[PDB]
Amino acid sequence: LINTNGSWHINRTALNCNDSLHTGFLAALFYTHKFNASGCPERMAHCRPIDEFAQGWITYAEGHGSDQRPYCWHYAPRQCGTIPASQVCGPVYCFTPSPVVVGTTDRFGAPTYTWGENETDVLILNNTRPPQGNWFGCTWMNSTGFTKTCGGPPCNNNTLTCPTDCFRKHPEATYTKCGSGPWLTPRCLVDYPYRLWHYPCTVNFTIFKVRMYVGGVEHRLNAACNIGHHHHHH
Amino acid sequence: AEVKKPGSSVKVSCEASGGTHSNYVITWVRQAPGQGLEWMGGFIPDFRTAMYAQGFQGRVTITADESTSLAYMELTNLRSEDTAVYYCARGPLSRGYYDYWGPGTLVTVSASTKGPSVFPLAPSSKSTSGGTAALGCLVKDYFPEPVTVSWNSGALTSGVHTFPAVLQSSGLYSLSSVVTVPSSSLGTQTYICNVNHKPSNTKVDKRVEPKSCD
Amino acid sequence: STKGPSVFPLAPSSKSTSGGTAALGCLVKDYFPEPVTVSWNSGALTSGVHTFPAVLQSSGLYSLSSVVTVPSSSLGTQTYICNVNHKPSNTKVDKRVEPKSCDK
Amino acid sequence: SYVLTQPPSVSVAPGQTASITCSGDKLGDKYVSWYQQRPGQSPVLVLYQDSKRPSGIPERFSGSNSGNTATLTISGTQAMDEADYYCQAWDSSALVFGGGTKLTVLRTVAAPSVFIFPPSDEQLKSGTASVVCLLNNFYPREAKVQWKVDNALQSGNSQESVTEQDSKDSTYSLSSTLTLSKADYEKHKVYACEVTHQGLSSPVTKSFNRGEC
Amino acid sequence: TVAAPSVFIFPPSDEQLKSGTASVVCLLNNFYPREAKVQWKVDNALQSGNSQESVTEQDSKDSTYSLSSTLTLSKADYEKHKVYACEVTHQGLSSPVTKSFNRGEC
Ligand SMILES: *[C@@H]1O[C@H](CO)[C@@H](O[C@@H]2O[C@H](CO)[C@@H](O[C@@H]3O[C@H](CO[C@@H]4O[C@H](CO)[C@@H](O)[C@H](O)[C@@H]4O)[C@@H](O)[C@H](O[C@@H]4O[C@H](CO)[C@@H](O)[C@H](O)[C@@H]4O)[C@@H]3O)[C@H](O)[C@H]2NC(C)=O)[C@H](O)[C@H]1NC(C)=O
Ligand SMILES: *[C@@H]1O[C@H](CO)[C@@H](O[C@@H]2O[C@H](CO)[C@@H](O[C@@H]3O[C@H](CO)[C@@H](O[C@@H]4O[C@H](CO)[C@@H](O)[C@H](O)[C@@H]4O)[C@H](O)[C@@H]3O)[C@H](O)[C@H]2NC(C)=O)[C@H](O)[C@H]1NC(C)=O
Ligand SMILES: *[C@@H]1O[C@H](CO)[C@@H](O[C@@H]2O[C@H](CO)[C@@H](O)[C@H](O)[C@H]2NC(C)=O)[C@H](O)[C@H]1NC(C)=O
Ligand SMILES: *[C@@H]1O[C@H](CO)[C@@H](O)[C@H](O)[C@H]1NC(C)=O
Ligand SMILES: *[C@@H]1O[C@H](CO)[C@@H](O)[C@H](O)[C@H]1NC(C)=O
Ligand SMILES: *[C@@H]1O[C@H](CO)[C@@H](O)[C@H](O)[C@H]1NC(C)=O
Repeated sequence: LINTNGSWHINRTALNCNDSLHTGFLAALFYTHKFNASGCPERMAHCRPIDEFAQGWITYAEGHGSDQRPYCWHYAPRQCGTIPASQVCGPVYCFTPSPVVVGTTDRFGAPTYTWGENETDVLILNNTRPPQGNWFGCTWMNSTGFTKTCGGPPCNNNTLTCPTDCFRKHPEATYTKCGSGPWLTPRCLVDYPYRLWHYPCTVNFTIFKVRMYVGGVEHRLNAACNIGHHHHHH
Repeated sequence: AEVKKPGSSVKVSCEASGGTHSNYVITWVRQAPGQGLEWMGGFIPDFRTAMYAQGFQGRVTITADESTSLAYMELTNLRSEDTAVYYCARGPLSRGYYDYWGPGTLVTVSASTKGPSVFPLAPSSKSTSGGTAALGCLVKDYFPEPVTVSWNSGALTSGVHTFPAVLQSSGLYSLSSVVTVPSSSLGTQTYICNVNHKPSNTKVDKRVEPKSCD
Repeated sequence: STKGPSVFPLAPSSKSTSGGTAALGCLVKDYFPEPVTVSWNSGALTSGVHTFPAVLQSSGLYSLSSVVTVPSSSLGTQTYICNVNHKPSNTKVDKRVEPKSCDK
Repeated sequence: SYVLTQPPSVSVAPGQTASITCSGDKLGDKYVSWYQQRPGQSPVLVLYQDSKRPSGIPERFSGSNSGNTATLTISGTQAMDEADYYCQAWDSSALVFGGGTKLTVLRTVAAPSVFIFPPSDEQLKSGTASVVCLLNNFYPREAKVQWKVDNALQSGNSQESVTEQDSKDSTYSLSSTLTLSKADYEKHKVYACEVTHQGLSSPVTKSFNRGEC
Repeated sequence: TVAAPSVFIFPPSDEQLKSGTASVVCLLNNFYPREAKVQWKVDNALQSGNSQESVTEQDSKDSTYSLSSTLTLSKADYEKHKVYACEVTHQGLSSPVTKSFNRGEC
């Protein structure tokens, strides 16, 4: 089908990437730098760490957000249904939460085998919550050399948009209900093979095994979480 | 093992993905005997793009076949410096440490082919009561064996001593040819070494005379 | 020619009596072809056991020696047995390596 | 160009702690790796990402990296830790291997334990006599055995056997056997083995008198 | 019928010096007893590990051997160590004999 579970796609990814730019993002696939060796804290200082000056007073907000890098858990990702295949560089991982791969498909749904080279190739991914089908949201790397993200709408002298978690800042808002991207909590990621290439500033995160229940089904998953500076168990 | 002729090409092979998720990156490392490790390049099955080292930018070509699930590097124009053991490593996708170093493959080449260098040896210019001076000529840096040495068109063979060739450290050969002759025949006869090396069509003559002294 | 081994004891020293751990062994000699397998009591001893490589005798025959170090005080009540197995001959031979009487 | 430097060789005694240094410019900002290579064997990973060790490596290995130096530390060094060690780093989209460092452990001298077993009566009944000398638990290899029959030196008519080295203790064993005819054996009285070897102030002689007991 | 060896030493060429390599050679002529030994001592200081030896076989109607010893010197090494000497030890000789020369080609 359009999606593929079990951590095995075949080749039908979009092999369209760029080489003019000298940034060498593709060349940065063999190795990753240290936390402080790549100037992360400049790019990590633009979002509020723990408690975002809010209390509260269930609804969904469309709004918008299209500009800033999705490198920390604050975001308002938009809804994406179809994307041209000329822009995609690498697998497009979508989160059930369990990672799943979507491959290039023709307009009418016919699978195509061209490594994404042919012009007409597109990707159909109608972001939708698993309770109604499909995946919460998902991520890939654009051809020009920058990460992208997309997903469902955030739910409900300061402001707070919650794309995930916000347990204490909402009447028990959970991932199964409001989760959009791979951010299970403010400091946890849904680990997948290419995680270190789309989020290279989470290299220092430690590994973890987790169990989750969404709707009426159960998912066994491996997550990545750093040393949270308050507590391990809640 | 079987020695590859200079200027030819060799292939080093490795297992590769058959057209599915790999979750590893392949790399090639060459080790000359007791000289340490040197990198050549890396390859990612998922993204066919390779990555070559600078030093070997012009001679290496990495390509993979998915039907055979096998990826190989072709190295062309081998020289005497390229005799070494090749290791093929498979490391995690984005951590940059190579694990499971596979069995090494040894490749040997045999230097080059060139003619000899001829030099004389000054006979003792000091008067000797016995009356015997040992002239000599030295032939070194030639490959391959053998060479033929004669004295004065082959008409002088009483006392000639042609020592067997010795292997040099570099990889070439050295040899000497010595004749002992009466002392009172050093300024009245002409002594010439004639060195012939067919493998490179080298015919060289060299006169040997005591050096000028006042 | 399938000639079986001949086994001889290597008895311990007359007294050598101290904390000076003694040694005892068995010598297999005049067999062909190689090899034999040497085992101590029930083949359940591995501490301080040595079995040297087979040496070529003068007349195209072989010889081999097995030696084990043993605390001296144990010789009073314990016993040791050498077992040699030779497959070409399908022969297993057992001997008792007792300390010498040392009396006259 | 980026180049990493290591000391050429390091020598330590068993049970001590050895440190190997891989140095560079601002190396502390890199993820260094360590490979161990035995002579003629493919190198194996021993440390990745400074202090993270894989499964199957003993706890003795340890590592650290700071400033301009990465240190590989070994505790309780033993004879199975002598090998070449290489330091790996990444720079400017290029791999860099540091100069290999050869770690060798200095072995100690062990005095041989020497025994002489006379011939057995049962063998003597068959007309052939064998007198055997055993030198066990000694190091280095070069040790010399000389037989004496009533102050007469023995040349030839003797067989020598040596076993393989022991990994844990680094010691050899040596069997020296003398063969004689029955009449010749009973034509002499005093028998002696003589050992000369490092670790002994003077050569040691183990002798006996046949026909006594 | 032990025969003492005859020793010769030849300076390097006037040509190799332009190639950045020096090669001193020392020759032992006819001598029956096979055992022998040469020892290069330059400026009353001995070297080893940078010299090679070659040996032939006795002629048909004879029994004596011949030996040559070549010592290789890297570039600029021959520029110093004024004195050079080849030493030989053997039977027949009353004492080991040394043949020496000055680098000045006197
Ligand atoms: C890009 O597109 C697809 C993405 O879906 C890529 O991957 C697909 O993956 C398939 C599975 O590996 C590939 O086709 C396979 O080819 C294998 C080759 O193995 C040999 O086949 C030949 C047949 O003459 C013989 O030497 C042996 O039988 C070997 O098995 C096949 O093994 C494999 O399954 C086979 O099917 C037939 C039975 O009907 C037999 O070959 C055998 O019994 C075995 O069961 C399958 O055929 C291939 O890469 C691709 N799938 C197809 C259908 O092409 C491709 O890599 C890229 N290109 C294309 C065109 O897909
Ligand atoms: C996917 O690949 C595409 C192309 O293949 C890359 O996409 C983006 O290209 C635009 C170039 O226009 C640039 O981002 C935006 O450019 C805007 C102007 O076009 C900028 O907005 C406003 O522009 C004003 C006039 O220039 C100026 O006052 C000010 O700059 C203001 O912001 C804005 O800078 C946007 O960044 C980038 O090159 C790129 N977008 C990025 C990097 O965010 C890109 O490689 C991939 N798409 C991404 C990363 O979103
Ligand atoms: C999945 O992708 C998009 C999501 O809305 C839908 O495609 C739309 O098609 C209309 C038809 O003209 C375009 O005008 C819109 O721009 C498209 N929407 C986009 C790009 O967001 C598609 O129908 C969706 N699948 C459904 C609804 O089943
Ligand atoms: C990617 O970069 C290339 C140069 O490497 C340049 O042509 C263009 O920006 C992109 N590719 C193509 C085919 O246009
Ligand atoms: C990373 O660690 C420290 C502490 O956060 C940081 O200040 C620096 O930028 C980096 N390295 C060092 C050695 O300080
Ligand atoms: C590419 O897509 C276009 C439009 O569908 C059409 O030419 C054909 O389907 C494809 N051709 C090739 C060569 O892939």
